[PDB]
Amino acid sequence: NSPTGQVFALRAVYGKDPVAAGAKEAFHPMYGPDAMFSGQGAAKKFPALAAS
Amino acid sequence: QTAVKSRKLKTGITVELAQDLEANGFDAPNFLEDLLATEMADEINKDILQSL
Repeated sequence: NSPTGQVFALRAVYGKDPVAAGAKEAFHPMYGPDAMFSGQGAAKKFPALAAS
Repeated sequence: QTAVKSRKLKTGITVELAQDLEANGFDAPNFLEDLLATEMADEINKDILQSL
């Protein structure tokens, strides 16, 4: 009903800051849920895999 | 004895400007006729207050 309309988005992300770079979306249809964040993953810290 | 004189004004718009004015909040046809009325009414003052 007016030129130049808009549309919003509702990305849901974990992490302390929901705007910091590298944040992973929670309910991503492709990406799986990080099924340790709510549990054991919160207590300890699993090292990240890389090469070598 | 005096002979009457003429005062003329003309602004015009474009349909695109008129279309958004209703969307933007105003009432385009009524507003424009009020634009001419105010200036012409004001333009009379400059012909009277500057004639005295």
